[PDB]
Amino acid sequence: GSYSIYNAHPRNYGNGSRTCRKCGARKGLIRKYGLDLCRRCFREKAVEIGFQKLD
Amino acid sequence: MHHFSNIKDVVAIDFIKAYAEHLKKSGKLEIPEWVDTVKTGMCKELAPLNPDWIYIRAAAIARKVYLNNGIGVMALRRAYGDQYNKHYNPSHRTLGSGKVNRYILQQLEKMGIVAKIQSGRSLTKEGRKDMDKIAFQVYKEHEAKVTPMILMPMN
Amino acid sequence: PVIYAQVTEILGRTGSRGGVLQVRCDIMGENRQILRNVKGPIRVGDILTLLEAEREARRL
Amino acid sequence: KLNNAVLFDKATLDKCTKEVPSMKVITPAVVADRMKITCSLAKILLKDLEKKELIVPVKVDNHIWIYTRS
Amino acid sequence: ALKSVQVFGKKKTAIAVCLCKEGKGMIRVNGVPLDLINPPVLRIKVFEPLFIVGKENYAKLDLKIRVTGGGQVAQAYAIRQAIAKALIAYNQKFVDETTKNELKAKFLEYDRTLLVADPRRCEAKKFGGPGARAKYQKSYR
Amino acid sequence: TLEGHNGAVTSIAVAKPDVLVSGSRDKTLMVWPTKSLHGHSHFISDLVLSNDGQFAISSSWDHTLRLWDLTKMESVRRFVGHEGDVMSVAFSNTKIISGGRDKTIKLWNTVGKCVASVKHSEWVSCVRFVKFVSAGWDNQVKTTGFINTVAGKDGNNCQVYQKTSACMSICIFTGHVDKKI
Amino acid sequence: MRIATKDIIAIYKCIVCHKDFVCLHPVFGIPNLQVFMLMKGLATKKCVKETCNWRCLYWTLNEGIAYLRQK
Amino acid sequence: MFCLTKTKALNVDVLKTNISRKHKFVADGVFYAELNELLQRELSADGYSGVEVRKNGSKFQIIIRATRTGRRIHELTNLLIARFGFPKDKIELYVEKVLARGLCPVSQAESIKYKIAEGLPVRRAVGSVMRLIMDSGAKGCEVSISGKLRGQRAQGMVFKEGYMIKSGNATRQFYSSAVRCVLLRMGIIGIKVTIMLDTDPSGKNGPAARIPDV
Amino acid sequence: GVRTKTVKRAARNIIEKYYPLLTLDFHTNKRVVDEVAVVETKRLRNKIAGFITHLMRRIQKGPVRGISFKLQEEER
Amino acid sequence: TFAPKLFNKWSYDVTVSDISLKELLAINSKLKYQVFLPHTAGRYQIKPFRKIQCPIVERLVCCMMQHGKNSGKKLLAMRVVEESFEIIHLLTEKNPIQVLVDAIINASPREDSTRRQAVDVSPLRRINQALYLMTMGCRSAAFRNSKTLAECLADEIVNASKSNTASFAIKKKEDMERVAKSNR
Amino acid sequence: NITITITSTKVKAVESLCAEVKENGKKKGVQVKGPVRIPTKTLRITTRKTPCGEGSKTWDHYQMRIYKRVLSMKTTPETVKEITSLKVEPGVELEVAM
Amino acid sequence: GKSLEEITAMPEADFVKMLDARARRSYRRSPKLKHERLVKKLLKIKKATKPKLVKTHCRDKIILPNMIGSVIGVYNGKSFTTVEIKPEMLGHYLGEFSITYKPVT
Amino acid sequence: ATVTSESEFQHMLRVCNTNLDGRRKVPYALTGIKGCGRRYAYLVCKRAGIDVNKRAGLMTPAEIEKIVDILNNPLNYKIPVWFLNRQKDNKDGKDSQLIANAVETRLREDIEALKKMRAHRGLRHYWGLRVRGQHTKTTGRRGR
RNA sequence: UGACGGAAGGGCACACCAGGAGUGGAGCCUGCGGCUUAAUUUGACUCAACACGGGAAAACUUACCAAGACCGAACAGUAGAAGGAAUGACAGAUUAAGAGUUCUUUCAUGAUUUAUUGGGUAGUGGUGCAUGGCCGUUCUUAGUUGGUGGAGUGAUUUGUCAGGUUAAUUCCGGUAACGAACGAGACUGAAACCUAUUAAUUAGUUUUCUGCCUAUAAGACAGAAAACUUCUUAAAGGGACACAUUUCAAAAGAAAAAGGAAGCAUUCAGCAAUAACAGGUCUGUGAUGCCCUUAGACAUCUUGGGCCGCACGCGCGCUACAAUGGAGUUACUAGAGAGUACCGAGAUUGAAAUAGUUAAGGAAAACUCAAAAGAACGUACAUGACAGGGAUAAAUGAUUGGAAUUAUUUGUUUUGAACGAGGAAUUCCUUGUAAUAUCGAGUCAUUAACUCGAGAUGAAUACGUCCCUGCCCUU
Repeated sequence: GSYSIYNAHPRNYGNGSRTCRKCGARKGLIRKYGLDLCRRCFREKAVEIGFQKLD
Repeated sequence: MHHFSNIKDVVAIDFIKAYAEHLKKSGKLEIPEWVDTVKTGMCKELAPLNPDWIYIRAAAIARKVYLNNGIGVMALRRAYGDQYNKHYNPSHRTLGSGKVNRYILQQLEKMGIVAKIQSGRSLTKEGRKDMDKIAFQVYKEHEAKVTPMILMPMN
Repeated sequence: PVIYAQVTEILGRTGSRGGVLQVRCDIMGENRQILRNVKGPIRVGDILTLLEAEREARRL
Repeated sequence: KLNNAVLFDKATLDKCTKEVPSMKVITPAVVADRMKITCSLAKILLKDLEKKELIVPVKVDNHIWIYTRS
Repeated sequence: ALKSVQVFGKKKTAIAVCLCKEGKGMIRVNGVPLDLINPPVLRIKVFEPLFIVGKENYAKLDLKIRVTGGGQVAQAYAIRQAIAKALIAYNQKFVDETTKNELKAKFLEYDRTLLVADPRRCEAKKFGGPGARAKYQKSYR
Repeated sequence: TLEGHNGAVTSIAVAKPDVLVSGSRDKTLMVWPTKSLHGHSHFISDLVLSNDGQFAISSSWDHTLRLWDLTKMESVRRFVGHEGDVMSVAFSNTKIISGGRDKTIKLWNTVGKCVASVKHSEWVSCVRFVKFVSAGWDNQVKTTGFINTVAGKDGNNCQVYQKTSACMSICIFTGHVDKKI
Repeated sequence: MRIATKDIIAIYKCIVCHKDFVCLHPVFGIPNLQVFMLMKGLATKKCVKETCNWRCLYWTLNEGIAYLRQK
Repeated sequence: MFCLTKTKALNVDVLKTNISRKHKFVADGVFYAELNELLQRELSADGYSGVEVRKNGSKFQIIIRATRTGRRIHELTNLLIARFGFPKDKIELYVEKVLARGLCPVSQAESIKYKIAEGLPVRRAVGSVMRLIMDSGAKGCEVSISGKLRGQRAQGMVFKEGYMIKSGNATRQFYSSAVRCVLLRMGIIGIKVTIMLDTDPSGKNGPAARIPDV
Repeated sequence: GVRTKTVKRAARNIIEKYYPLLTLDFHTNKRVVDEVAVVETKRLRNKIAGFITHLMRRIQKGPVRGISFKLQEEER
Repeated sequence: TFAPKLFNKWSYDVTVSDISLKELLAINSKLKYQVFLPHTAGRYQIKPFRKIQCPIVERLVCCMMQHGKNSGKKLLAMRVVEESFEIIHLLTEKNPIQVLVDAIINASPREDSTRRQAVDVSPLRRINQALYLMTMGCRSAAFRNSKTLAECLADEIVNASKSNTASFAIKKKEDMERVAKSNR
Repeated sequence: NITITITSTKVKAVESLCAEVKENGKKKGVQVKGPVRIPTKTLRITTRKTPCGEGSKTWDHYQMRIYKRVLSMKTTPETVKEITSLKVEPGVELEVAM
Repeated sequence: GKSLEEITAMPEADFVKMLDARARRSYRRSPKLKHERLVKKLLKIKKATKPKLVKTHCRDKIILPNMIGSVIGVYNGKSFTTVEIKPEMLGHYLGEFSITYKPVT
Repeated sequence: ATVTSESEFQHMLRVCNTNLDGRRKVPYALTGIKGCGRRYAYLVCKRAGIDVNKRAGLMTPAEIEKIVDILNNPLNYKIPVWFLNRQKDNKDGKDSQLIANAVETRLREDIEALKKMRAHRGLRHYWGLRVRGQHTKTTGRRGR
């Protein structure tokens, strides 16, 4: 129909099948510890999560 | 000052040499058809130079059963390995050869030197007896040939 | 046929980039002070070795 | 370029068997310099002279060989 | 029964926990005798405490050293501390102090590191360079 | 004379004829040197020997008291319960009294258990028997400078501790602050 | 948007929806696009509020009672 | 109909039965940072000014520290269930009033946001806010404003009062800051408000002696 | 190894108020500073206790300029 | 009576003729210098004038660990010197340590030039350059050459010992002095 | 036998419950096997400061900390420590294991 | 090392057994409908017949004997480059005969 | 350590129409042939029974006949098929047999077969570019 | 008042000196320019652009190109409209297509909406020369200010200095200034230690029993068992402050040595002020103003290609040019990491190798997780582009993937090029540091020569000076 072919590509592997939790971006992803908060968004919410700028 | 309790009191290369020809003398370790056409894995690019490389390897593998209670083929595979530097990349460690080590382990089971635990391989009673008999012969002549450093003259 | 000269005190460090030390040495064989330049680490108790003695290093 | 000779001929061997035991320091890489033979052969020769008791080993090792006159 | 003490020596990361016990005079590292240490050139370094104050001081002591850290040279520097410390500690718990002080004085006048650990450790890495202090090359034009 | 300490010798006692037990600021007890007893993690402020001449006690700055026996030479018991430092301890030989920077006087028993806690407004620098008399830094002796000992800073013209170098103990053996007992 | 009417009443009888249109909803099992266009097309009636947080849309029923009860 | 095949479940990683210690507290933080920002976009007219996610073994109790206050609480809880896939029986919400209204920067930033968007001059809007913050107990405060206050060319002014330590680890046990942006008919103005607390969060900064008199 | 004014001022105040308590021994001076003053940092207390002993050292030979304690005043 | 020997074969009963270096050379003044191995992990590079406390046989070993792909391999350098030190004994029938100290004295230039002008060279610089010059000569000679490094090092020390100009250390020494000789 | 494991991100929080549970083991209890301190886990993350590629390449270091303590009792499984939570401070997750 | 008639008149599953590793793995995996529908139309052209060129985006099909006679175009990036199948262009990929860039000038 | 006759020692050997130095050992002289390398050369020596430490110049003509036969007949001398340098070969046959001056001939008549088919790999061979897909922007900068 | 000086005075920094390693020269991996192309998408151009956008792109990413479709056209009025607004579709043809896209044919579903206007909306579109936020930089050094007061009509000046000192307007001291605030310091994380406390499993040691084996007097190994905490782990405390001696400068302090685990602020880092750039980012953001497009779309979707294209130039790097080495065998020895509703994979087993068939335990101090440089062995290699070097191509064997061609990665055999230590120039580095070689993590369906960390072997060279490059102060 008018929509059957829409999003017919199978995106399971993932470079564009994974998105940031808030920013929705596909570049800078941090999958460590299951954060899935892409870069430039984890730094803003780092202190809320609990990570501290220690050494 | 020295004393004998197990094979940890004889040099490993000296012991393996002694235990090598003993396996060859007994003639209970058959030679496979691929003894010469194969290297010891993938990192190497030449077959072993020693014609009797099976026996020296067999003694070395058998010694690792002595020290480590439950060992596996992959533990021998990573132990008998080298570094892969065939290209412009920096080298990185690789495993040895699966077949040549496992084939010898399957052979050492034939002569009862090793056993089959539920989680690996280990020696038997007579195999422990056989090795310790040889390791004493090396130990005996070792002390006669070279004096210990504790008795080394104070110079 | 060289002569030694013990170091008495270090006058300073000169030579654009400091790499030459001015030290007023004395000679044991002639008990006379001599001002010589040395290249390298030197201390107060050192004893030098000189192939000349009439060169009064002063650098104006 | 050096073409230091690889095998043993007659005149090469006899000259080797005379002055080699007479050197104060005998190492395979210096009898290769004077006798002008490949030092893979010098190892062969130095083992033979030892078996005939003309040189004595002060340091024989898997890294280097040093001998001297008897 | 079998009076014994415990000591330990450290290098960059090597730890050598000993057990200085009354015995015939046998020293063993991880089971192997002290004359079968893998880097044979360093063997004379490990036996160095024995000859410092005479081998007889260790004649009545059986030692059982265990090394589980660092490299093969660091392990060969921890054993030196382990052997030297074991003599000093034992010659205090079961011998008078002036003997321990005399023996410990001989080591200190010869090599102070024989009984005190080296404080140096591997430095941390910092961004912008391959190592702790080095930095990547700078391109100008 | 006498040699082998690594600090200021602070307490000296000769319980009996040639057994001298001394403590210093280097966490040690030397028996005169013949033997050294360890187990304390701070200064030895006072040491008291038993009447028998083979049991020993010693105060310390690690908020604890240790009881040694001079027959096996090891701390058979450690006294726990004090809060601050310990300045002094006195032996009476079944009751033990001690006090220090806690500003509290504790009456220990020979098995290691205290029984009461008399809680001077400031530190009690010395508790000694004759009834025990306790000397604090309050210029008082209840239970113009300080009181260091009973048997201060005022001098009655220099501090009294208990020429040479500053003497920290006396028993005349007189341990010093230059390891020069 | 052309949403099957057998499922339109499912939404009409708070609601959230991932902004990702690639995948189906986990509640009704229908695509995220259909849920988006229905509620967004209904927030313009001032019936709900379209707060969005961390790529997820939250819709809260309010005026909406008049429309929903009639529907 | 479409040929779609993926399903994006609205679950949370705090309710997973099996989870590593490394993956748990990390997923605990992400949930808090997500819930905290979520209701910030709902309780703006309230000024929630903080959230706690204290649990009771098997039940999660969310606390909202609203400065100025059950229909919404019933309403919000339903939102929490749908987004995070909570079971009904272990989720609840509570509202706590804060008395230190001047000491909560997140609530005061919205006061300046309200006044600026209303139309008040920026110096009049901030100045009255600083007066409220200072006497409430804070040691000092700074309000940083940058944007298009004057004209098309951007500008930024910093209002400072009281005492404020800028460097050291003391600025992590003491500081209280929140960043807000308010849209105007020309652009966006960014409002940063920092409040320096006092000894009520027990702890004294590095340099302090205050010897008692005797 | 110079000292800031945060320690030197704090070292003078304790001296002018608790002069009798202090002595020439650093180890005792540590515990008096902990008692007669409230410093939340162990390092800072040693630094003050370090300087106090130095100032009492200069006190014995003669008086100091900025230091004015009751004993000095009573003898003046 | 602890009497260490350099490899249980060589002793330390040697005399330094040049009294200028007699104090900056660590041979037998202190028991800490006499070591069975030139491998000591001491911190000789934390304070000025502390390298004078390193055993001189060890300082030679450290300088023999250069040019990149030999970085950090003290064990290789220790092996080379031990093999070399036996060879020097064969060539001279003397103590190899006693040969080495003479080489250091005779291979160290006593005059250099800085930007010219002729300036003198400190006693600590004389020892530094001496180990820096023989090591350079041995390393270059042994490169792409059949001889082993131990034999190359041994032949360098004997030649530079007494007066020989075939040694690379001597060649660069006379050249360095000659330029400064004319720069007075 | 029973096994109580507490884990938190704050050191003071886990140390409070371990001492409190042990202090609760004196009463209605038999013995209090001290807190066996398992090694700390550190969650290092090293991101890049800049939202773009411009500027000198400067990174920032982040790290959580997970302190873990294990408590072993004998007690009775039916009664154990009853609540065995006793108002755990938020960010502390106690467990009880058979 | 066989004859042309033998290769094209023997089962396909048998022929792939004498190909190389990559070609036989691509055949070992499932028959993708983008290829099954192509060959079905490929053998249809010769049914109702230089055959009729059939444009195709499939630059992935492994060449097989059943498509030897047919004439097929291949999409490079913009145009269906014409290639006639020959016996010599066996299990090499179908897209190796459609260059996707002008080499150099 | 014995004197070797001049006649025995040959400074060069003629095997499969190539010249091999006589000084190099047997396995390191058989490498001189364009079909054999080091893994192949060592196996052949062991299969022929020749000494591996013997010099090539000390080879009798009797053994060379065995060598030239075994290289030209590897399959019947129990050499594994995966050891061969030409397997599954087209134009009939599934054996290497490539130890000759035929190493270039087989290579050169590939490209002529590849080029005639107009395959992209063949075209890249014609133009003289990197064939196996490598970035040509900065490498292969031979002056032209 | 600031800026500037080829003006002076005093200080500082691997800035340079003494040196080490180098890069530049060869081959390759990779980024930028250029040329080509339909496209080779784009930002950034001295430090402060060029292994940078965490940018290791087969598809998606993706912003570019060739085709093809599509409404992600809300709401409101009108038409039309359950007597059907419209939507979905088999097969044949058109189409790469199993997109009913379209055409002859009918078959299902039904108000969810077709056509219209008013209109929003969407955009990796433009504009960082409209903004927020973040980051970099002036700037790793020591600097900045307002309350009152003194001087000047004023901009402003004083406080913020003569001298001495310190890593530091850090301090002693002189003082029309007094009293403060920020920056330094103080502070936080790691290393250096505790046979003293607390502890004991998932860490270790010891003891006892059972069985086995060799020694000549010790013990080794396996399977169970109970105490003990030196090592291990980690909490609380402790521990140095230059205190103390000598000397130098009534100060502030400075330099040996001794003690000590530790004595350059002990070291490595984190935080790090006022003011500023019209530095980068609207291509991280449902943060966003204005403009542009907005049914034949610059939104979205599908297929194919490109981002990898080579006549050349530059930058960051990997491997090398050998015997301080390469090849074959044998013994080894860390630390920090990471793991399941399929993730990390033990053990058995097919084989020449990558790998395949079965398959324990582990949500983890518990199971997986394992070192190589270096060492030792042999009458091996002998200075020969030689076995140094492994680019290039060739025949084949497999893995991951919907799909491997322009080789994703990789195994076997063969092929055996430059490169003989590299010109002008230039980069980094002061001690467990440089250097050498390796391990883990990020990215990861598949793919490290990259970056972030971690250990292992452990050098040389001064304890300096403004000469160069630049800083900070003073007429």
